[PDB]
Amino acid sequence: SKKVIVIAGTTGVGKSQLSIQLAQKFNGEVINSDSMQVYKDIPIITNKHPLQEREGIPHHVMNHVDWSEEYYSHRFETECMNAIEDIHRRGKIPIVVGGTHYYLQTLFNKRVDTKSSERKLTRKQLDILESTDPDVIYNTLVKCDPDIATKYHPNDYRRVQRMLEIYYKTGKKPSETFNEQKITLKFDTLFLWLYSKPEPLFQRLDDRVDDMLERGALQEIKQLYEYYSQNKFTPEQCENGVWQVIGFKEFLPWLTVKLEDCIERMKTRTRQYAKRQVKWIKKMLIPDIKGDIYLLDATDLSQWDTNASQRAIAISNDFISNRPIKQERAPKALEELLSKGETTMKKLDDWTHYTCNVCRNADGKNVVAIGEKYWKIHLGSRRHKSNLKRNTRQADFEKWKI
Amino acid sequence: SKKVIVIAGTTGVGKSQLSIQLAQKFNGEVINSDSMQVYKDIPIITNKHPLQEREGIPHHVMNHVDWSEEYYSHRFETECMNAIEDIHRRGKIPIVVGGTHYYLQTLFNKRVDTKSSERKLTRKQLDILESTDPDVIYNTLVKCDPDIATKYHPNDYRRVQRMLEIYYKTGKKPSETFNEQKITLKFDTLFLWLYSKPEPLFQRLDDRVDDMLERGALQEIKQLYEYYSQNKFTPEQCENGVWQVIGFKEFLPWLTVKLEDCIERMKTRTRQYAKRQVKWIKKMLIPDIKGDIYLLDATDLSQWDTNASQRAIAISNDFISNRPIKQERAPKALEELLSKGETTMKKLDDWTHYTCNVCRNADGKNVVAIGEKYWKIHLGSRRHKSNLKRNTRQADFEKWKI
RNA sequence: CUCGUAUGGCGCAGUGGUAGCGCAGCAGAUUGCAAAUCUGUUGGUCCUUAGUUCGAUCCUGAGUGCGAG
RNA sequence: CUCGUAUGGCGCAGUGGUAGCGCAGCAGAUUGCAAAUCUGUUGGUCCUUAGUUCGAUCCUGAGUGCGAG
Ligand SMILES: [Mg+2]
Ligand SMILES: [Mg+2]
Ligand SMILES: [Mg+2]
Ligand SMILES: [Mg+2]
Ligand SMILES: [Mg+2]
Ligand SMILES: [Mg+2]
Ligand SMILES: [Mg+2]
Ligand SMILES: [Mg+2]
Ligand SMILES: [Mg+2]
Ligand SMILES: [Mg+2]
Ligand SMILES: [Mg+2]
Ligand SMILES: [Mg+2]
Ligand SMILES: [Mg+2]
Ligand SMILES: [Mg+2]
Ligand SMILES: [Mg+2]
Ligand SMILES: [Mg+2]
Ligand SMILES: [Zn+2]
Ligand SMILES: [Zn+2]
Repeated sequence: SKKVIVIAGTTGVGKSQLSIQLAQKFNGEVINSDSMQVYKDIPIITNKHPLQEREGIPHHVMNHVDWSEEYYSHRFETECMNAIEDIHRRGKIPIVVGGTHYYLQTLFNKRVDTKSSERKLTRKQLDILESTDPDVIYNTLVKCDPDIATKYHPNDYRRVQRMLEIYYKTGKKPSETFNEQKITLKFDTLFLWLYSKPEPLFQRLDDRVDDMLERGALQEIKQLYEYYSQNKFTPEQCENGVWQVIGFKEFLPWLTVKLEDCIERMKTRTRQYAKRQVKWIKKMLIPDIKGDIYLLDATDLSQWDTNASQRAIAISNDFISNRPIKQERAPKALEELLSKGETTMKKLDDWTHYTCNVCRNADGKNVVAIGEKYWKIHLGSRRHKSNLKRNTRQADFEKWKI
Repeated sequence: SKKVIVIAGTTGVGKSQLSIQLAQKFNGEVINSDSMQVYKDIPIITNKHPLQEREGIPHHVMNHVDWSEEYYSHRFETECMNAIEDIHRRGKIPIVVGGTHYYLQTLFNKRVDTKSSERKLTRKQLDILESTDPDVIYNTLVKCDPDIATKYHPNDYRRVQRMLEIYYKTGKKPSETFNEQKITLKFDTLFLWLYSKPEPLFQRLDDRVDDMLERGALQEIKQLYEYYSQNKFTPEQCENGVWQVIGFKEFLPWLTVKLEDCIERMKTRTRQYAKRQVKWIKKMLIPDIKGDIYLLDATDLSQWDTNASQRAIAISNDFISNRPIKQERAPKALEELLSKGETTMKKLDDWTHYTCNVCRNADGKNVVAIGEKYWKIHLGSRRHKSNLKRNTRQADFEKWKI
């Protein structure tokens, strides 16, 4: 049927260069899936692929959202799906490339629809949703559909809220809506993952940042600060829209000698981002597509043309020709990455909650662990031990007095 | 979503015993997928699972077709699909077990519908279909949609015919009908493959046959011969319906001291059957479901409870609980079976035809090879060589005669 | 004791110029027959020996093996 | 050759009764914010050392160490 090629991986692994080669080599167009590249201008820090390097290959859902807007999942779903459709009926093959792998879920119906399902929210319902109180919204969720509630932590405000929002707008338990989902890949998709050993990557990513603040990144940081300022924006705003970008909020303190510190902080966010991406690919993406993915070793850039270019053009050539793939799926070196051990094995599968009546966080609430495995980690952490000692010694004083 | 469990493998590997355990252990019913077990009575040779061993677990699409009928793919598709539906709405989980893995295709839309698409066949069209002439029907196919025709051998009458039949009844090129197919797994399916090393299996299968002609198989062979006779049936009939069974046509010569020979012939068909099943599972089934299958080592029956029962009950437990599977998917020992090398690598992917103008079969037609790889095998076979020598030596009598 | 036959794993063809086929084995295919069907292909130097002959798997002798009298 | 002064990977505190805070690091979560967000956690027993005291990282005397006339 209608094919679709997706390229996953961290940054600094040639995700773009490959997206193009395939585009020219197989008559396709690119669809961006980076939650930050969808914003206007600000290319250097948002790391966009320079036009004079796109060989005139079309690109969709990229650089068109105004800084005043807030991009999100569903928005991408309607936009991405449109590009796919269009590109198909035009006899071309879509090549979705991005860093926000979370969005890829759209390619296999992994989301709930609360748009078409309209419903006036009750004064009572809203008062609970938009409530300022902490666990008031959580206790409500536990009340109606405790199945889904036992899958989140009481502090996961963003999500606990979302869940309830669904229970209301759809009048159907979210937990049930899931046990009924298909989660089957739409269209015939081919997943290509460009990977590189952590160490070599980190080195590259570090330098990539160094000379990145030379090619004129600072000017973009200033520009963002311009819009940031003259708009009475507080640092709290760095949780929505283009303000989440890695390359701005890191220099906010410098923008009120110490600039060299905001850089290190940026380099760090970058590494963390890369690490989380791989974690997602191994524990979220792969498990979902049942491990139907092909790795491409991009550790030693020196090579690439062989380990990435050829290898991918090969797999893709067979894919497009609506045929089975004979490729190994993962080069001897990266074999373990596709192992159950490095993937579905790590997923949490025990959601029973536990509460330590002796441990409590700064927010006042008591420590609650999820999953027996982790409940024990806590019961053995220095945190718990220490608290357990002050408690005993305290309860002991009287034992002596008496 | 609605789950479905399938059990594949050769015979004599406990396919049934497992189908039951899972049925009791997970609230399910069995669906038979054996092209021969769907016939009435004749249990011993068709190897049906004795009732007093089904723990009262329901079974569908099994033992209900009258010897006068001819079961087939689509028939199974409508019947199997019905049992699935019914079993589902009743809160149960279907467990399809069978030896005819070819039928499993139904679980992932791998077929063409020429029923609902009615159309009066033209006198001209039919005259060509029901034609007695050899390659008359083939040349026609090559004319209308040569793409699909280059995928079959001119002697594959059964299939070349079917292909044309589709071109007519659907007025749409079959080749195109395929490039548009989805071939996506319907429902959420779990494939369990019960495998056993060839040697030990064969030993078991041989004895299984020995004492099989003791438990009263002969009486069934006689019964079949009864219906066979008093019906003016020729041995040619052993290409349709229950007459294809392995355990009858092998004794036809004995039914016109030499009986002991029909047995060996039977044991042989049995082995071949087992070997072809695995070839199918490795080159046909697996490649189609993208290798999403779990192996269960049943070589040493002595164990089984551990390698088969537990292992499967474990995977199944996680599967049913709508969760990701942490199981290894393949025991260290059988690992290579799921390798690309033992699967999609073996598939034919070069369909260009070749004709040896010097080699010809008894039917008079010339030898035609499919696939460069095989075209060369022919050009190097003793057959070709020998024919090439008589040709030269013969043409050498021309220089001398001139 | 009479007369026969002795060919790749088995069952069989064959010609005076160094041999073919069926089955099994191995392999490819499989979108209404599938426990079925189609397709390709690896194995022999024609029991041993001495002669006849330009030359023998095939002709003659002998030995050995199996075969019916 | 007189002074400061060094405490988990780094940056810094600190009570006589066997230690912290920030960074990082590790880990789990993710179904409209995801380059975000939530959550759980490994790390040194306090420069080396002799004594002072019931006791010591914190009191004292050396030796080590970087810096300081
Ligand atoms: Mg590159
Ligand atoms: Mg703007
Ligand atoms: Mg929200
Ligand atoms: Mg991390
Ligand atoms: Mg058993
Ligand atoms: Mg079959
Ligand atoms: Mg075979
Ligand atoms: Mg031959
Ligand atoms: Mg013989
Ligand atoms: Mg002969
Ligand atoms: Mg043949
Ligand atoms: Mg002579
Ligand atoms: Mg001689
Ligand atoms: Mg932290
Ligand atoms: Mg992310
Ligand atoms: Mg001391
Ligand atoms: Zn605690
Ligand atoms: Zn030839």
